[PDB]
Amino acid sequence: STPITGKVTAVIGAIVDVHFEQSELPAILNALEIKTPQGKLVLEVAQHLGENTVRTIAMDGTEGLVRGEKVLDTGGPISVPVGRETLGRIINVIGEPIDERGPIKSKLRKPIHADPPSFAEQSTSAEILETGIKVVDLLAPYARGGKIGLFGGAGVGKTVFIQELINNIAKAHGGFSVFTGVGERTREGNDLYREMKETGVINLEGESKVALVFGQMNEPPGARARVALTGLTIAEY
Amino acid sequence: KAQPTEVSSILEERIKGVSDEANLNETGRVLAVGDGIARVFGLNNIQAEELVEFSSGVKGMALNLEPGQVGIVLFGSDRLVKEGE
Amino acid sequence: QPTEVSSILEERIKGVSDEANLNETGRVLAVGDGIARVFGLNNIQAEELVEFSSGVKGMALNLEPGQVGIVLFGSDRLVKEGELVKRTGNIVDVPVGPGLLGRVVDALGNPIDGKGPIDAAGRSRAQVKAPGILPRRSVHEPVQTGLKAVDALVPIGRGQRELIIGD
Amino acid sequence: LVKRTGNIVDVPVGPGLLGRVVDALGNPIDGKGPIDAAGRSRAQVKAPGILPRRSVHEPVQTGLKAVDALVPIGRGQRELIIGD
Amino acid sequence: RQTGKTAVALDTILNQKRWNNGSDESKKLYCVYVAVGQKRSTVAQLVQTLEQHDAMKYSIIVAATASEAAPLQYLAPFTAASIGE
Amino acid sequence: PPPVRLFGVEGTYATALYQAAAKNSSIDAAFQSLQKVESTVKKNPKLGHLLLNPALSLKDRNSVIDAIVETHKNLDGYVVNLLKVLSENNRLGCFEKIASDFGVLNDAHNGLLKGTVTSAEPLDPKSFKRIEKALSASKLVGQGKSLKLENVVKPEIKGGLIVELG
Repeated sequence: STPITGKVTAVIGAIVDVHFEQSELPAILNALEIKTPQGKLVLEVAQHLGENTVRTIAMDGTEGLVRGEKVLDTGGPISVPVGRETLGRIINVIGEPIDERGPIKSKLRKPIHADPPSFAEQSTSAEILETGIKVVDLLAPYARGGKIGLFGGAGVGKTVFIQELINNIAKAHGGFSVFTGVGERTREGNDLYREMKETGVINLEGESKVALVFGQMNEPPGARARVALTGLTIAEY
Repeated sequence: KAQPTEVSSILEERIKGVSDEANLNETGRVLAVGDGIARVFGLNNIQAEELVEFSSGVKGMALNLEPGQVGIVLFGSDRLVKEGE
Repeated sequence: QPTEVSSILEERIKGVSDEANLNETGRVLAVGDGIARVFGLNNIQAEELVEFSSGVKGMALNLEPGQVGIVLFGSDRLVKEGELVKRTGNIVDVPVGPGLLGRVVDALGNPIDGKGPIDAAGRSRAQVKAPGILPRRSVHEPVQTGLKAVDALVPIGRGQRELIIGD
Repeated sequence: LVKRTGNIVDVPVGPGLLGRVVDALGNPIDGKGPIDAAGRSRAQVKAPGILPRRSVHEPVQTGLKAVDALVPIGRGQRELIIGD
Repeated sequence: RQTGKTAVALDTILNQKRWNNGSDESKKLYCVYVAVGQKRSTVAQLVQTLEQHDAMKYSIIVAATASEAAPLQYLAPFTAASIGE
Repeated sequence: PPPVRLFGVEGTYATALYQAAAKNSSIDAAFQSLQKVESTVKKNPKLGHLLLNPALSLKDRNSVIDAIVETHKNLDGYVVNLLKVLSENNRLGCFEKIASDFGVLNDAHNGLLKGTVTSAEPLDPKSFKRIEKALSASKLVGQGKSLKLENVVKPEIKGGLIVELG
């Protein structure tokens, strides 16, 4: 019922020191809210520093923020929508799509951070995935239930292999793929967008499956960090 | 002179239970929680290296005591508790 | 030992202990070495350009709860403690435009080339959200940096963000 | 109680200290009793500048040949060493 | 990182069955393993391998999955030692 | 300028209170409300000492300060504003109350125990320190003569070390 809100008191570095009212101290990692003239300012609480003031390093630009602006908690952790509705969209760290693709309403917008599988929920298996590249088809199988890492500096473009793997797998995937653009170069972001849309993987009007979410590398670091959290949440859903 | 007594009893009261019947001697009030740290004012009977129930469903260890607050490292996620609990 | 001491730390010092009329003007409590603390500007927009009354401008990167600290973008000899500070209320604005070329202006926009004033399309905010994912296509137009190997082996295209790291 | 000596740290100094091992400020520590003083000056004196300074016009001997004729050690030659 | 260290632990723990298979309390050992600095997958794998050789009879495993924060880690080796005692 | 700077440490609040109240008369008037407040705090063992705890909430701190001020007009003067300011600035000022007393003494009373080789606990409430000192010392010796024991004169230690070290 009662909308808990406080007075964002101090902005230092890229962090906004969100004080709060009695019993209004937001929890750490909870989704705050900050409405700004530029729009929505996304701040995630940090170490609750006592004095009823919980620290926060924002997920948006520190500019323009005015001291003492009221910030009302979202009542839980940072959230992005979860479900097949996310397919074909570029979900931002704050969660506001940056492609101007309109809100694809989903069943839930779950909090980013949650529990991991228990040892009674953590299983293990030996499965090989059809990666379509003879390199990964022969010299190193990809695991249907196990991590598959990679390496290579700038110019090796492993992201190209990633998109190719996504496309080939989806071409014979009973389940939908997922991605997470942890702080990619923006131009590489747009090129990835174009290649994913035109390849048929991202069916702009159809039923796509490879929901690419990008951290965009051009924000204060908090959004970049929590982006992978968001993507893991989505894949978990 | 009833005013001083009434004021004192009202001041002791209206404090939920922090200074009402508890004085934080056996239970504790958590001033802040960094990551698993819990600078707690209260628990005036907890010994060093103490397992404490932080009343958020998450236990933890009181592995240092200081002048006015006890730093009780928490055995669970930081969000699982909150400041002032 | 009945308790602890009276305190541990502090944030503010001066002793008016009354209402706050320093919402547009500031009090320069700490000022020195190109960084200055300011008392006042209750709800200033973060990173707002601010003018010190002596005559030197400044941008305010620090807005700590007690006092907000503003960088003193100039020779600090003019600033002094207690000097008034006026809020310019804007992000860094520099007149820059098609008429800027062919001269040398200060990064504060002021044309310091000494070859006369500068006329430009107007002052624009110097720190804005860059063109994101939408309104851009892959760099297709080439850029020929003249040097043979530069154009050939490592061609830096038109519009791109290449860097020349080196010793 | 902390009693102010009223003087900058000064060392019992003078030619008499010859052969005596003195503590920090000059407290004798061997057990030979007092050693006379030709002045007790502060422990941080201002060194002579340019004009009151001069060249190394008078040489000396390092004693051990010790690559000393190779690299001398003359009047005021602030030489340094190093080792494990 | 693991120059067989995890593998060596697996081997030594499993070979314990060579002696524990009998009934002699003189040599039968109730071994256990603490889990400092391990991702939960590694613990799952070790548990599976032990159960495969049928080592779920007389072995124990102190579990500090890398999910657990600093408190569980810095107290897990000691609590494991207490179980060992 | 105050009589002498109290070297901070939450004494900044007290120093400022002394300076502001010294702009006005507010000398006995300031110290009187402070003495009444300290007496009231002592008069409530709890809820006035446990009230001097960091854990008190901002609403709780303002409310406790208000309740302490509620003892009629015992919180009269600028001390009310100082107490409210501290209620969010720094919770504990009993040492600041003692510092306000120290400033009051500096303004009017002065005086402290001499010492030297005496551990006496006397006072010489007079501006001058060239006449009344001897009378105060002789009186405190010939009247009361309490536990002023430094055990022995340190010169005993001095001679013992001097002889024992050649």
